[PDB]
Amino acid sequence: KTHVQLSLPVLQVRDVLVRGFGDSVEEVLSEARQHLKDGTCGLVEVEKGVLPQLEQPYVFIKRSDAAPHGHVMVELVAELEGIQYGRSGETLGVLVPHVGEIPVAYRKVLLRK
Repeated sequence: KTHVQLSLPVLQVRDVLVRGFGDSVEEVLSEARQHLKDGTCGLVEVEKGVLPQLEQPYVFIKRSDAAPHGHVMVELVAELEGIQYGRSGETLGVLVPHVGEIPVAYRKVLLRK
């Protein structure tokens, strides 16, 4: 399937134990896609002071369309030193590994895979 329905645990930035997916744009996009497939991916909602508490490169989920079965269609865009790899809509948040942190909410997304 080109798209997969996922329910992503929303994590508080200060709870996150593993603050990024790796060391290159290509690795973080690779690792994010693997964690999304394996159900081991969390979502941090971006506000003032969040991103500097996480590790670059960042992986964003961005709205790709204007929401089947409640699931917002999203795609992945990476960012390193202010350059983004991908073009898409509004940021829904930054992806991080999920290793058992208690979420505050769930974000239903349809991921272009």
